[PDB]
Amino acid sequence: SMEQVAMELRLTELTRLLRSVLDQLQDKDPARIFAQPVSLKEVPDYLDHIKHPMDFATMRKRLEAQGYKNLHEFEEDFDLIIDNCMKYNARDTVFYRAAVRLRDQGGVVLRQARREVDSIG
Repeated sequence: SMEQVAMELRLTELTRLLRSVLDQLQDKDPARIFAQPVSLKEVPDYLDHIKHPMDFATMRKRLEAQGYKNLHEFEEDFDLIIDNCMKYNARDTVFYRAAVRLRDQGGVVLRQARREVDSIG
């Protein structure tokens, strides 16, 4: 149908905007602490601690499958990255500190993306 096409073009355009958002958020992690999943070879007990792991590579796979239907879903996954880290790692660690800086800096980027999504429909 013409409606299913128009909806697909809306999803494609959301995917384009989310791809730019993801690139901007990932620049706020220059150390690449959040780039890939926590290794279960190197942290074999991780899943006993963290029930829903997340990382930027896993978000990028979901994105390119047009697996995010709205910004809320995408923010959910970003928030898991931060929140998982802040639970697993102690406050006095490079990991925790990197998450706090990512959260703080990403907030700005996400604030305007929410406006661009509401604005462009």
